[PDB]
Order: sequence, then structure tokens, then C-alpha cells
Amino acid sequence: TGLLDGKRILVSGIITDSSIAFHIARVAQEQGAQLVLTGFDRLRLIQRITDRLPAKAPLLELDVQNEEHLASLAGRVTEAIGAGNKLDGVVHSIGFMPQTGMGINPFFDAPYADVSKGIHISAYSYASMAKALLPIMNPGGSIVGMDFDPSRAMPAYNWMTVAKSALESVNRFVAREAGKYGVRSNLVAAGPIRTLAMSAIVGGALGEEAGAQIQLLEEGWDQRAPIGWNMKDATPVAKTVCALLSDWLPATTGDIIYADGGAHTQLL
Repeated sequence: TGLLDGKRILVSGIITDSSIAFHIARVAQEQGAQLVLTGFDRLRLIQRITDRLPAKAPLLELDVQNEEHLASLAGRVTEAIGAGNKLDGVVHSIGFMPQTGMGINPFFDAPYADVSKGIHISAYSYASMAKALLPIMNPGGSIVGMDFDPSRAMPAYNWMTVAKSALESVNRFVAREAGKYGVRSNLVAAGPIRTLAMSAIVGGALGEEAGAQIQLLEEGWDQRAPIGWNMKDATPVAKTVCALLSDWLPATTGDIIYADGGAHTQLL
């Protein structure tokens, strides 16, 4: 039976059925986890999407930029899972960068307000979610966030790369706080995944140069990866998250696990 059996896990970041978060939730549920889901803004759409998951699960609202949503999140979760119960797991699968700081726009022409909003949502929110939810987490529990390796610069990704560099630093401090509760904190640095958003870029929505750049990155990724890399398949990364959520990596924290086919270990 299941890898996450009898675990209570909060999963953020579902927006479509091609969301990495969607697959994380699916696999987790397939593995016996009992879930609490969170969503931003488009709650009617999200509710419809999440009905396509294997099992029923409460959907709660969370705009990570809303100080009231965060302050109330713990109480609202406890209500959904029942009093006298706590969370074993939390999944941060949230990211955003205005098109001004990421894509076709030059690196220098991103105005700070846009940059700041992206860091807020993509990095700081990892800390604020942890603050909100640690008091209602069990020992042995696990917090997991989604990363994209920012240790080297690349075209297009631009300020989102900077946000991921920030998020990695954030995760190391959150581990310090999380350790006090017997709770681990880690990032999964995933390889490129064809989300709906990504698929549109590949199809030319951000121009032919941008479409060409993403296509070079993907082809080179699969080449470099010793076991290959399938941009269309989010399942291997979801399993990696489930692994970190499980009891089978109990000594790992403040750390980054790479679900990228080994590509980052190879120059070419």
C-alpha cells in the first residue's frame, strides 16, 4: 500500500490539469494521502479542475499576497481537516513573474515594482506559508517547494531566475525555523515541463525568437540528461515531491533535490 498513507497534505498551486501541482496532488492521492488544496483568484475554474482528481478534497482560497488570507489560513485548514488534527505535509507550487521581467523584454527594462511582485509571490511567499502552517504541522513532516535551477544565467527566464535564486536562499532559512518543529524543508528543482503556458510560448505566442529559445533549451536538456527528459511528462517530478513528503528522506532539509533527468550534472 501507499507511500503517503494516512498523511494530511496541503497542496497549493493548482490552476489547470497541466499544473505540476495537479500531478503532485494526483500522485499523492494515488499513494493514500488525504489532501487539502489551496487556490488563487480563479476559484470556480480551479474547483472544476480539482473535481478531475482521483479523490474529493476541500478547496480553500489563498492569495499569498493577502496578509488576511495568511493570518487566517491555519484556522481555516484546521476546520477542513478537523480539530485535533495536524498537517504532515505542505506543498508550495506557486510562481509568478510579470512578462516585463521574464520572456521577450530585455533584462534591464524590468521595472522594480514588477520584479518585487514576482519575488513576493515566488520566493517570500515560501517563508510566509511556512510561518502560517508550521504551528499546525506534525513532527516528521515535510515542506516542499518547486525550484528551477538558477545557479547559471539563461536567456528569457531573466528575473524569474533571480526569484528562484532568492527562493533557494529562503528555503535554507525556513529549514532553520522548520527544524524546531521536527519538520523538514526542501525544494525540488525540476526540469522544463510543458504547462499550458509553456506550450503557448513553444507555439509562438511570445514571438519566433522566444519559441526558438525554449525549443533549444528543451532539446539540449533531454540531450544532456543521461536518462533523457520528457517535457510532456510531469509524473517523475510529482513522484520526487511525494518522495520528499514521505518518511524515506528523513535526514534531508534546507536542501535541493533535482528532478531533471540528471541534466544539471552534465556540461554537454
